Amino acid sequence: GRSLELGAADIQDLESFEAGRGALPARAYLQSDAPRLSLNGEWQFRLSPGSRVAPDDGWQLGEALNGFESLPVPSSWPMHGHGAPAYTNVQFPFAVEPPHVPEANPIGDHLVVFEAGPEFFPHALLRFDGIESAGTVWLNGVELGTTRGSRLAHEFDVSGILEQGENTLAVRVAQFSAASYVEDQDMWWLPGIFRDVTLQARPAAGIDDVFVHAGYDHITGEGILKVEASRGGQAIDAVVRVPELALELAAGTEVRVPAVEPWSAEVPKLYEAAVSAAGESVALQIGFRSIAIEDAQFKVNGRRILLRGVNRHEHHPRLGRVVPRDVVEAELRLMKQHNINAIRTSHYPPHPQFLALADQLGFYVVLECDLETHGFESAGWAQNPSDDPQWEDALVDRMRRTVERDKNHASVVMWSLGNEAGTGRNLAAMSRWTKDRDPSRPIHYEGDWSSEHVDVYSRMYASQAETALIGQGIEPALNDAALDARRRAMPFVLCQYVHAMGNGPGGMSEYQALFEKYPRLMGGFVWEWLEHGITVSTADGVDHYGYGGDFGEEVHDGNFVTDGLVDADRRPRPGLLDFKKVIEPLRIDVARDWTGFTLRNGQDFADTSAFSFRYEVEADGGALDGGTVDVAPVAPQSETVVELPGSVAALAAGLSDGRPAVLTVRAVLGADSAWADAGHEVAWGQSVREPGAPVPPAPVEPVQVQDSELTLGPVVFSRATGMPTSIGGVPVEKLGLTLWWAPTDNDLGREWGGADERPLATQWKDAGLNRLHTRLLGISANPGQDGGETLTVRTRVSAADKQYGVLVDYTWSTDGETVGLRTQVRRDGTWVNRGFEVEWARIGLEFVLGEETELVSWFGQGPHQSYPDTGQGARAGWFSLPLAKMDVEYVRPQECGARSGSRSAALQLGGRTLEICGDPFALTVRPYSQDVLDAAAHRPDLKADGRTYLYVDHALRGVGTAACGPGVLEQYRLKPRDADFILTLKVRS
Amino acid sequence: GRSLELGAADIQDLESFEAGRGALPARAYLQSDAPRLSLNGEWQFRLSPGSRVAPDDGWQLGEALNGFESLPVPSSWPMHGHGAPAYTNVQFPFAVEPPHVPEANPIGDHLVVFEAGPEFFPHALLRFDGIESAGTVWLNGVELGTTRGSRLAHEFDVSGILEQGENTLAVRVAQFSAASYVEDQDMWWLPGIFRDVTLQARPAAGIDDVFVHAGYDHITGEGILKVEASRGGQAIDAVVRVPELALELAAGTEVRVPAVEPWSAEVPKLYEAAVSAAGESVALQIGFRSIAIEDAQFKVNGRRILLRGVNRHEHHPRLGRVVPRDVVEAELRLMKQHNINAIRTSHYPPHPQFLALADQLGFYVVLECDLETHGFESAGWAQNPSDDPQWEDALVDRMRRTVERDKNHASVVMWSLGNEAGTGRNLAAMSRWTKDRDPSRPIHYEGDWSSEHVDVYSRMYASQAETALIGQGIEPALNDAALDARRRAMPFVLCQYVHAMGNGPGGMSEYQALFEKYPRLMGGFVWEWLEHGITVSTADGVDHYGYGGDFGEEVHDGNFVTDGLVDADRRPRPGLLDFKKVIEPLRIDVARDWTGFTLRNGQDFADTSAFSFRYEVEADGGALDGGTVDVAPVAPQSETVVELPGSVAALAAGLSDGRPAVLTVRAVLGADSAWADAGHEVAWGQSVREPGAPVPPAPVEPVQVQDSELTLGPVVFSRATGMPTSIGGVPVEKLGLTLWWAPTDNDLGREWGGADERPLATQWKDAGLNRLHTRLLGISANPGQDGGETLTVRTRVSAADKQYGVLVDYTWSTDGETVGLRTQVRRDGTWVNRGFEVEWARIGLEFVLGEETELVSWFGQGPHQSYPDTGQGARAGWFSLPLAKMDVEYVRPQECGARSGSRSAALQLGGRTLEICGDPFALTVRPYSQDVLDAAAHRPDLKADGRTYLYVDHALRGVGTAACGPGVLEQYRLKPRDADFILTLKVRS
Ligand SMILES: OC[C@H]1O[C@@H](O[C@@H]2[C@@H](CO)O[C@](O)(CO)[C@H]2O)[C@H](O)[C@@H](O)[C@H]1O
Ligand SMILES: OC[C@H]1O[C@@H](O[C@@H]2[C@@H](CO)O[C@](O)(CO)[C@H]2O)[C@H](O)[C@@H](O)[C@H]1O
Ligand SMILES: OC[C@H]1O[C@@H](O[C@@H]2[C@@H](CO)O[C@](O)(CO)[C@H]2O)[C@H](O)[C@@H](O)[C@H]1O
Ligand code: NA
Repeated sequence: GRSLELGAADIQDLESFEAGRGALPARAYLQSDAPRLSLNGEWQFRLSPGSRVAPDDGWQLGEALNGFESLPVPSSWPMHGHGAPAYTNVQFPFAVEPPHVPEANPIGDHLVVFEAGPEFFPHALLRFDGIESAGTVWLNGVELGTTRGSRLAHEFDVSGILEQGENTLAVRVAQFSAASYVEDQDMWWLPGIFRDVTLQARPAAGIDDVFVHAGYDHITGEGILKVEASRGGQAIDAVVRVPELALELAAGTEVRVPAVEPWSAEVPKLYEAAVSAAGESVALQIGFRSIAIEDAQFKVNGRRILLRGVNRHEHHPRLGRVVPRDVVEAELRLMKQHNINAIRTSHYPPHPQFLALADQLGFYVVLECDLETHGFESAGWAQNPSDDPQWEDALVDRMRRTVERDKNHASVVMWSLGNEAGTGRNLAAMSRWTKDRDPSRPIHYEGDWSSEHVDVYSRMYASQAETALIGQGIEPALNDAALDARRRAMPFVLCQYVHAMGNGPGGMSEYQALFEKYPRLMGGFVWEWLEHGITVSTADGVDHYGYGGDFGEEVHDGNFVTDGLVDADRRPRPGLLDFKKVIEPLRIDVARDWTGFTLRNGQDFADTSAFSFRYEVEADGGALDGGTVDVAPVAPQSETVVELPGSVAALAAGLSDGRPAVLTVRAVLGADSAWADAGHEVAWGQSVREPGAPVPPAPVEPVQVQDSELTLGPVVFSRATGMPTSIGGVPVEKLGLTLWWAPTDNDLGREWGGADERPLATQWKDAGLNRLHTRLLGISANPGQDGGETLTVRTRVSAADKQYGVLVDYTWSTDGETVGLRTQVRRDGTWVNRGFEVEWARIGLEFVLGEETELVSWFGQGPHQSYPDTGQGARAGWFSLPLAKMDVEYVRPQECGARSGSRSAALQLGGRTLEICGDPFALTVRPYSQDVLDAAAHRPDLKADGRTYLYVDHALRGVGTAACGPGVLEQYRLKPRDADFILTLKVRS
Repeated sequence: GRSLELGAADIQDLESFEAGRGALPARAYLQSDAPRLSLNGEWQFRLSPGSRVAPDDGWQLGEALNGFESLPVPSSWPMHGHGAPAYTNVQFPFAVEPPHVPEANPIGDHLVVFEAGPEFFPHALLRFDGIESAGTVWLNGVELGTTRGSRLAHEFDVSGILEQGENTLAVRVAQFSAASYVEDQDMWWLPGIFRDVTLQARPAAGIDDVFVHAGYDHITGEGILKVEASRGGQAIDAVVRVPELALELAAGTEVRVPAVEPWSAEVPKLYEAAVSAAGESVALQIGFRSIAIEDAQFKVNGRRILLRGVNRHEHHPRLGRVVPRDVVEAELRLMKQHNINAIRTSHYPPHPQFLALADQLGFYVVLECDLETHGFESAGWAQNPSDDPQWEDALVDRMRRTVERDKNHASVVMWSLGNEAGTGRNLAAMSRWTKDRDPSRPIHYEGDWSSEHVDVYSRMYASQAETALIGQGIEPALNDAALDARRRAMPFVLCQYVHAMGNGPGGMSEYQALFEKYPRLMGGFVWEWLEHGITVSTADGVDHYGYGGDFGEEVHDGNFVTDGLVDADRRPRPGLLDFKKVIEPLRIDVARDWTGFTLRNGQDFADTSAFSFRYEVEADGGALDGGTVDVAPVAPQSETVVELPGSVAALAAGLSDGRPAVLTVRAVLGADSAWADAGHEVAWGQSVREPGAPVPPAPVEPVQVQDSELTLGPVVFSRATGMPTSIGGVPVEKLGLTLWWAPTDNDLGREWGGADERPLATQWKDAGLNRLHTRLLGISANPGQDGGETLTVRTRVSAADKQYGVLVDYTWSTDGETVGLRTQVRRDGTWVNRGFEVEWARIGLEFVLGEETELVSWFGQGPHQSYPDTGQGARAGWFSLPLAKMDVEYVRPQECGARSGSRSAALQLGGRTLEICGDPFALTVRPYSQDVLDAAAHRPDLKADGRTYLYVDHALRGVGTAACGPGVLEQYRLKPRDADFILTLKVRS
């Protein structure tokens, strides 16, 4: 007998390999004077759990709809209480059997009534700029068609279906479809109509598409202009006017403009233009720039550029894939404020409004097609859509719509086929189509390392070492001599590098030095701009970001989606502050004698005339001198030495020895720009006169012995433990050696290579570093000075079930006012476990104080955190912060907040102040212990316990980027060693 | 200056390598007529966290004691609210730096006042039978000495210190000491005075020690008797009387008793004897037996024996290491009731009272010395006390006290040097001392595989395969020809095997067959007798067992201490019921034609005269015939064929075909024994006439089609899912294929060997077997019979992110009364993941019923659970249990309760009854889902949800012993395959 199952037809369509049906030809997104009506607003919405249960109750007619409630459109509907967001990284959340879909498939029925006036007749269309993942569209009950390609635009002719007056638009949206198999980006799965819905009139004698060709001849200064215009796919008579250039020309003819000012990210010159036919006029912004690959270099307007980039997803912590325009504008301004000049639209085209902002503010853009089949990799790429002939039309269509929509924007300097889609016939077809359609932009795609169908060689997270070999052109050959010759002639880009998850990223400086040294290196794009945190509100009302698994997912990838330089609300992480410094476009090297500074202009086109150069000398008491210096403009890629005013050097020469003083030279905007105000800091450099080494106090005070306690000046010691119980009145609950920290996200990633691929966090756990214990060996007093004495406490630190340890000796000294503490660490037995060497996170001390800290001040680096392979943006100076603001609000709490390179510190314990001095140490102050920090999965898990946890580290490990990419570089690793270091302590009430 | 730390002297003593000081010579535990006073009772107790804080406040004088509270003695003090028990398996809970102790070291001060009458003067002693781990003893403020060796006895002379009238006994007990390094058994760390404290008078002209030598000459039947007696270490004139043997002899002379009845575990003949001098008489029980190794066989009284053994720890779920005598007696009786004949005192000497019970009830005992340095293995045995000359005196002393205390007991047939202590000089010294002192008992020690200093070759958890090679004497040679020749001449024992943790142990039968086949194989001792569960009581008042980590331990090993054949309260696990059958001492093979049975006497000394042989024929209606048969006694190791009464065969011949009937033949005690009552079952065998295969119902009923539902007889199907929603009125919430079960403890252990060492539980998790999903492919009806039709539902089962799946087709048939269900499974793509083949736990169905089940009945195997490599004790029959009693109360909930080999089943869902028939299937019924079972860490985590979860399995995996030892044997593994199987269903209201 026949079939008896329900919904076979809906499901047959969802499983289709075809692109959408019924849509108009793909075209550019154009600003037109044609009437248009946004249908955005409050729609009606009904959710069904699958296609077999989705009602076929004539709901498209909008009459007697039961089960519908209001929903804003555009929206990601799980951000509004309908289902829940779900995060997977690589793994598909459904069985991998393309093109088939699971039974649990949220079906969202959307409906809106609207009014169409006579200006939309006789011809109009409906435009949808994004539907995830499969839409079926009805107007007044007549099926317009379907949509495939979730971040791509679709237009439907409504001529003869749209009626004057009231109309009813209905859209059935399936979360999962065959397209889901090619939309496996590392991000939240979020169904919805998440971009604009527009009704546009199409008057007769209008303009459907426009293709701007605006080249630049850097030898003559000429612009090369051709503006194509078409209607129904045929070239049409149109007039092109560019008033600023005194130009009137016909569409379709190439002309040479005698002297144009060229467009670049540094100088994003745009000329306002209009293309007009009888019934319609289109407004354009034209930036003249030519892109070329020459001598294995990526060049714009005749010059090799340096990409200073980020990977930009579209995410909002409360609206999902809907990013309000005001947030877009602000975040692009924030990027420019941190010296970013390039953006990759990972991994799909952005909102169409994005490109004009990129044109205007100035970014080199890698516009990527909506294609990613990452989940097929684990099966050896079996059934990969990228190589399956049945998917060719679907994938070419994705590329076509990507290219057509954005082809007029100067800011787009590369087209990208997709991301992590393997290699295959359909990728080659997408490349062939793009090269024929638009030869003016090189093609990018990292998935095929042979680079057979691209114009640049692209890699993700290649090590600093391999990048140096590539920059010199000495990487190993491809097996195919012809392909090897082609790839060696290509410039090289890191489409993703220095993974910015949690504490980090480390190793940015070593990449950047290579970028500057080797012309073949185009630069790199950080993974990634933002964390995809989703706001969650508790009963108390306290908000925190959630991540994978916080929404009930059966399969998920945890906090791997919170991996950005800013949080979901665009608050910078420390890594962004470091990144801005690393990529700063000018290098300022201040002379040790304070007589001047060397200034290198790292820009590619602009000189230094936009910048005001300012100097300031700061000391303990505050600013001693400051001013501005006149710098004759320095050409791009040129260098000069600038004399500073004689007062600065003279000031340096007059400082008594050991008095600390910091000279800072800054390059700030002389005037407001489109992205920041005058005085915004772009680059800086410093020369420091360091404070003298701290003088051990004279051991003049003796030790008082008592039954259970010992006193030495202001320090009171427990006689049973040997550690101090109070010092200057401030209670000390515990003092001991530390070798471990609460693992970062990087420490949770695998150290690939060698026989040991355990994450460092696991190595540490296996080794017992998280659970150290101390045995007291002895306490003795020894002859000091003029009757005084030192107190030596000998301990051994180890962990249960381990034979290795470190002997630790504390030697205390005091003159009644200052406390001298020498600490001496010595290995006892080999620190090897499970057959591998144990590494340390740190060599330091943990003071646990029985009172709360309100304020932390220090002299060293700041204001933000710094670790051995980070902190580039932390500058030398004097800093003071409330305790709450020493912490870093990572979504998963982890080690953070250390201030490396500190020379002195003051903790304000209410009425008293504790001072620490010493040779350079790292400083951390927290109101909770390391075990609470490690145990915490979200920030509300952190609770202050009334104490102060003070960490003084003589040595620190780097943080690296091991969550994805290289671990800590050799020079920053911390292997077990012997070590001795001195501190002074003082309590000033 | 001098030291300033506190408690250095106490700690210096705890770190001492010496044995105890001040104690009398080690001697036997003897029953004497000398006056004795137990000091057991309510003592006063004070706990301090370490030696540096333990008061030196003159507390030993018992006057003005502050901070003391009542505590029972004997006790493990963490079982009474003072600190907490802590469980570690191998790892030490302190840093490994012998002989040093951690700062956190519970110090327990014990004190008791008592009255000593004139019968304890002039000479008396104080006896301590166990202190964990280091005791210091004062009497009336005078230091008697110290104790080392936590499960060993110490006696102190109190002559001249004990006063007539009131006395004050004070004992300072440290949990940790240098001895802790040699007491690293896999068990709870439990400090305390955990065995008897006795005041014993020592009258003049008494007897301090006695050494019984009672040999047996199996050729002549003669006993060989010599009883040594000494005082102050010198041989003394004593008289030895043995009334039953008409003997009066002098101590110290060897005599030949003409005809003794020899002692064995099977026939534990004991002769009452008394050794007496003028001032003291000692009562003895003498069992005559000679032990010998001959022709690579372990022999007793001239014959090779088979050890049917368990490893017996001393544990009580509420008293710790204190085992009440009534529990000891009951558990030994329970052992005999399950055919056990041998006990290893893992891994220390037991309570001294244990040995006379072993003598009397009849066990071959391996008495092990208190020595285990397991925690040194992870460092390559660096610093192992067993090879460190500084520990020689400590370790010889442990062996000396072990041997001296128990040397008079016939039940001790082997001395063991210790457990998991590596190899070393001190072990060799312990062996040398023992061989010189007592050559009558072979020496055992598994730690040194070369067997250089032992008389038997011992291994733990050697595979069934390696055991078969050893039994044939073809294992590989040692590199030292001399040592190889010695070891090849040795018999072989598995001191630990078939690890009994959780569901299991599997593979017992394959070991046992080898034991019977190969004389060199002595048998084996199961690890272990009991689970060390500790009772925990919640606010509700519900008790459950806790394990490692349930008491706040920083380092622990979880539920690896709950790994026994009985729970902590001695309730049998299914593995014990299986074990009893596996080791049954008689083999009964019932003839297929029911005319008789073959009977092999597997005993070593006894014939079959103790046994009554009974038969019974059972059918659906109940017993059809039964009686007793007279078996002329069968000699040990002999065989005969016993005719059954003609009525039984005649009954068999008269059964209509397909009618099920079970013939059972049982060997029960003819009369009460010391360990069970008459009628206790010892062995059994069965012959079954199986029920006919179930007849598919005639497909005479058609399918009614409806908008959303389908009806076929009494089955109602959801049209959207294809699965039934009710059947006979009972609601069905879900039906689907299962391939996975909630991992057992064995499934959580590593499959050593191959490139894949992930535990099967992890293999499953990585593969998605725990999270299967089903896609509906189609539903169609097809021509049945006389207008009826079948309904076929086609599905595919897979998991998210996986390409492999199984196609499943359900074909339904009904004649209105019975429902026929054919299920057909077919692999689609290779079930490979992470580069390794995925194995299945099962091929079955899960019915989730929307109503509760009160009663489960079946015909198959029972009453207890059975899996492919277990269930030996489950016999064929008809069974019925309430739902609660289908479950197995393992401490960590896990897969359990399957009844393999079922042919029919009836679930009573209140007023209705669901019947299932089919070819052999496994049956499981639960009131909670598999995910709740897996998630649960303790039994209170299980919660009934109102449903019934019914599992019908066409195939099951074995359970093995992978938690420690071999995994599932090849023949019981379940690799992916195609499969088809049929069921019938019927609801009788
Ligand atoms: O956050 C990781 C980002 O990097 C890439 O994904 C990573 C791949 C690259 O082959 O390596 C892993 O670490 C393996 O799991 C991936 O996470 C993606 O291109 C980015 O979209 C993003 O996921
Ligand atoms: O419950 C395990 C029992 O077996 C032995 O310990 C195991 C050793 C044998 O070398 O192998 C391990 O599985 C490794 O961890 C141990 O658990 C002990 O002899 C027994 O006392 C007991 O622990
Ligand atoms: O503690 C005295 C013991 O005497 C033992 O036997 C004598 C010892 C004394 O050196 O040496 C022997 O040869 C035994 O090895 C005997 O002559 C007793 O057997 C012990 O029980 C005990 O009495
Ligand atoms: Na165990």
